[PDB]
Amino acid sequence: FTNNIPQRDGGTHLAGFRAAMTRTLNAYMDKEGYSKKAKVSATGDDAREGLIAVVSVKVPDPKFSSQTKDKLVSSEVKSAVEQQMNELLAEYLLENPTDAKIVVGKIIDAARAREAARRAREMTRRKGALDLAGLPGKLADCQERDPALSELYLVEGDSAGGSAKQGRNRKNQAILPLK
Amino acid sequence: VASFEQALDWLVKESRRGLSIQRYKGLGEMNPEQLWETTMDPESRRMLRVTVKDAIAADQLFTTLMGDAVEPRRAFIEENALKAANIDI
Amino acid sequence: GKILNVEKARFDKMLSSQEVATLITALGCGIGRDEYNPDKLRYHSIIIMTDADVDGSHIRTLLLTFFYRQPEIVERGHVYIAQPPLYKVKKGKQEQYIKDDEAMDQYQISIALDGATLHTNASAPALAGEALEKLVSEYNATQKMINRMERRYPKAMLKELIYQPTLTEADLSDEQTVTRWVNALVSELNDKEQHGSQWKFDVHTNAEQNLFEPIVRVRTHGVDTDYPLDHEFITGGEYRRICTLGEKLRGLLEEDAFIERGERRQPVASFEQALDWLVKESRRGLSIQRYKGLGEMNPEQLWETTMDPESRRMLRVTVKDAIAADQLFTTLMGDAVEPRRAFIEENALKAANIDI
Amino acid sequence: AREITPVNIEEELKSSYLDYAMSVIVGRALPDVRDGLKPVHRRVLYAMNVLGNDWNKAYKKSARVVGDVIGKYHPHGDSAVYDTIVRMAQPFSLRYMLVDGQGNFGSIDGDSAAAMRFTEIRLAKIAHELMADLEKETVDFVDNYDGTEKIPDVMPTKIPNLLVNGSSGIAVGMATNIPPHNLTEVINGCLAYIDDEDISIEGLMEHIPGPDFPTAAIINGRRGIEEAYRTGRGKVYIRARAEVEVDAKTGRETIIVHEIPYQVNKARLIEKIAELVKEKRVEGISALRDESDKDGMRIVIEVKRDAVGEVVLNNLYSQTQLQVSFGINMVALHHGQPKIMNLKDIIAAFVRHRREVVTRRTIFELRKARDRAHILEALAVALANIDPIIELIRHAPTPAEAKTALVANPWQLGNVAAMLERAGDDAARPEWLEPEFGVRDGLYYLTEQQAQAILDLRLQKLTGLEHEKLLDEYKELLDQIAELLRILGSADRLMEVIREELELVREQFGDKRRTEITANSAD
Amino acid sequence: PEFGVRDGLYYLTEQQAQAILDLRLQKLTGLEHEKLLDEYKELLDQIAE
Amino acid sequence: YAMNVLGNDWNKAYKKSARVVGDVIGKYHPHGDSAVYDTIVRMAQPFSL
Repeated sequence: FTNNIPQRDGGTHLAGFRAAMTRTLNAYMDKEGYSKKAKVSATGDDAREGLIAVVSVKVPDPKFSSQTKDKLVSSEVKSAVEQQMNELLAEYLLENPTDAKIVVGKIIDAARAREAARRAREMTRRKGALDLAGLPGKLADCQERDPALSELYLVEGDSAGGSAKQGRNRKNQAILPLK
Repeated sequence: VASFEQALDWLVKESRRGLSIQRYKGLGEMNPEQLWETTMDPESRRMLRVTVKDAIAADQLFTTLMGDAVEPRRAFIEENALKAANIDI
Repeated sequence: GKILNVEKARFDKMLSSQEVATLITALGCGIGRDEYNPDKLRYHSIIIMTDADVDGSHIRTLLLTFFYRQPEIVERGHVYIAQPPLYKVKKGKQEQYIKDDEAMDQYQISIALDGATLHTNASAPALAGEALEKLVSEYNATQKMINRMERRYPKAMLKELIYQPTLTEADLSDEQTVTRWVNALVSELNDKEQHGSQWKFDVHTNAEQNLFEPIVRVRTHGVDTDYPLDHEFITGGEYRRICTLGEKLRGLLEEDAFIERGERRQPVASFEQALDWLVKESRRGLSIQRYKGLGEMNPEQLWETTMDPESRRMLRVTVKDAIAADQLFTTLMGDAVEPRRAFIEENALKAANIDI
Repeated sequence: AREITPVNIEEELKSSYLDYAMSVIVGRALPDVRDGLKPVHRRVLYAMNVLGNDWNKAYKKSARVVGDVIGKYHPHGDSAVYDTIVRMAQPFSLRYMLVDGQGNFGSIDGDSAAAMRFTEIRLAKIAHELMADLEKETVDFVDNYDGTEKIPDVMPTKIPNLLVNGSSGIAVGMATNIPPHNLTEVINGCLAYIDDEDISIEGLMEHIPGPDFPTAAIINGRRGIEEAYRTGRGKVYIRARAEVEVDAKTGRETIIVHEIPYQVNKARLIEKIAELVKEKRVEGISALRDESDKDGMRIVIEVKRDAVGEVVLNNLYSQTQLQVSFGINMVALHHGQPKIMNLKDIIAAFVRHRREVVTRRTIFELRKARDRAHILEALAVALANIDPIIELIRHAPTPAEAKTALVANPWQLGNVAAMLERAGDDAARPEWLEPEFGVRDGLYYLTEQQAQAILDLRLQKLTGLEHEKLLDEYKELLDQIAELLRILGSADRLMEVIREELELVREQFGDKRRTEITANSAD
Repeated sequence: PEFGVRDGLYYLTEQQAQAILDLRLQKLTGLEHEKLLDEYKELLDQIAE
Repeated sequence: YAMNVLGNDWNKAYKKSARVVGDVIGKYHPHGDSAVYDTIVRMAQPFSL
């Protein structure tokens, strides 16, 4: 909602809410280490699965994508929503251990359900400082040794390669600039 | 305003006062933070899975568009241009 | 581009594409003494036609080092140096090629006096062209000297010293003449000052030799400094040039002086104003093209300048003294930097202090 | 006028090499002490300023700026100019960036910047203060290579760019290497010098403890800083932040490199560590990876169970590039000649440059104010006598005849001009004006410029409101002229203006220190 | 049609009034009236062409 | 169009090709240099046109 007007297609508040929830729950999992014991990494659509939430914002001068006001595209809302969620959801998780443990159990069960349906596979050597494994110099490989938890970005050149390599996630994402 | 054209043109002219567009001629012109916000971050990500609906139609399309012969390619391009010209009759 | 510095580079490093290509074209077998056969040289005229700019000069020095170190070719006189122009100038129909920057300065001086006449009085004949050219040349030389001396003294003082009366060593023994001279100099400096400076005088009662060395104070940008015109300056060889120029300009220009350049007329009151007006009027139709290497020149211009043997200008490299040449090559191109730095510093000081 | 002439090898070599050496030393290698910029940086910033790449305007492509620089000012190939622009735009090369980039400009990891056709550039806000009051003829201009355009000889900087951003260049004989510094500390040192010009180097070191690199790090010793700041040369060791983390459960330790020294490539560092591990030079390295995610810079070096961990870190400092010796060599062009100079010399040169800039700016503003006051006197006197002036212009056939009629006739001042030109009647006329003109005892004599301005007066300005506006403008210009003359009168007011400007710069662009400076047992 | 000559009376527009206020005292001389007359005749010929 | 806007008139002095290529790529042509210069070279040379 934005000034008591429902948004069908979400908006910037919805994106900030989702990002804050994912970051906070991943941080809690990493801090407590329950994901390590479960041997599965929670991602998006596991925290959000089986969730009910009601986001309401009061912008003075909102900017929508159309006169129907089905999507808020105000850039100021996302930072405020993300900051407030990142503080207060973490505070709530630290305050409520039992509810946090129950939600973490639900998220771990969802992650295990996701992991079960994946295709059978085997670990693969990845490019590293000590060992290259006979891979090209242009490749900027990732840390994750398991396929199905890694990505390869085929970009158009070396400049785009550097731009993508500077901003990425080293755990999962790898880049192979073509010519 | 005396006509709808005048009103629409005035609104468009008033819209483009503070506007400033930045065309990206490839990912080199994008900052890494902008790339992360737009494409790389799985939360704000929008991909498309490449899937094959019909194998025969896909093979025919690949041969026509990307094969050696130009006559099927030129005919396909001309027919699609005319179709784009005659979207609504 | 640039080639290897063979003085610094090992003999094994000589196997590079540029040096290998040059050695194949010359056909000296590409070894120093194992099979070096200068009698089988494929060209008896080897011409180093590099660009007409600074990096061209550096590449020329590198090539000369290669030819001298890797020597009988240089001694027999087979090595030449081409001199392509750096600048082209144009005033409508007229065109000309200029090599150096000093040649460009001479060309500017030539245009400034082209069809220019200076009349001292309201109705007097024009000065002779040769005399005016000599005056402008001496004025430019003294301006360069004053630019060199700008570190020691202000430029305003040195420019004003041209027009004031001379001050011989006999005057230094006197006191009233020194006070009158320095007072007149400081008054003229204060009157003509278009900046914030404030000039004042002060006499030095040098009882060691019964002299009186005037001191001129100045407060420029809030900083107060003293510039004592010592006995050395009065006969230091630099004030003599200023006095000799000033003797030609004490009262040359009268009240009704003017300069004509054909259609245009301009009354003047100082030689500087007339020279500035001539230089400004010269550069109206002028257009200068600077060649950043021979790629920017047309082939016709290259043929006209420095390929046609009729209109060519060339230099033949010769070794006047083997020992001095070897020492110069080792100092300027050796691994050691201290002799190179000392040489550069000494030559810069000599260039800035050419015979006082 | 001969086809061939003899030339000695010695004379040709000496002339060519001395020309090249002097040209390099004066024109590409060393920076000027005053503005702290090489000629390439000066020409690039001048081109960007002339184009209109302001800090609050849309980016312009690097291709356009490079093409303009090469075409107009700097004829030395586009690749070098683009490399200089890239280095100026990077946040890890310069302490305070002079260009705001938009795209890929490389990284500490070692990626090369994007090509010229991709990136876009724009002046940083610091560059505008670096080029402040350029239009007010505060610095001498020099014609370019063609002679068709002018370039500044030196920028009228407000920031001490040499100490702040540092420099590094390799001349033929000389070679400069000056580290960066913090702007607040350097401005405090400049203010301390202004308060007492005969200040020892110890006081400046109290105000300027040491260099401050763009990449945060640790400076190990302090003898090198003192030697550099008193002599102009000295070696400084730059250490890397590196803790030794131990997990609560297991006893295995890890070494985490938070930061690295200045001008050290992270990828080459990791390759060197991997080579040392493969060659068995360094003992106890279990693993090696990076975990930087734009939230710092993390390099995890896992330690084996049978290893101390601290010994491994000491070996890495001793052998690897985690510790680097920065060789200070403070060479810069002073009065257009190379000179090895210390901290106090640089600060004094900057203060003298600010004195010159402020004095020339005040002189230019005073001349402009006096000329405008002259024109406003003409306009007020003409509006007082509007009817006979209209009659005389109407009767005249040509504007030239009108000019002659206006100049010939002296004019009564009128009540408004009499009241206006009573307070501060003197000490407001332009310098070149002869005493013939002006208010010659109750009768105003017009010049040719004043008459021409009167003929250009529009009918819109005959209203009384515009007349009162002219009177207010004249009074404001009289006040401005009085203030400028008061600034030029005394050196204390000049120092006050300079101190106010420096305090404003420190307030605007002040920043916190990044690199820690620690003691060392070798001192 | 409101503006222009009507019953021997010229009715100015706001743009014409602004142009008149931009008129300078230099152009009140006798030469500029002939200049305006000649320019108007030339523009009438050009408009006809 | 870029050469006309710059003022590269036939009777005026020459301008460097780098400035024209940079102006074209910056303002009008989004396809990067080294291909505009080839077109300029082809248009300049007398044996192609």
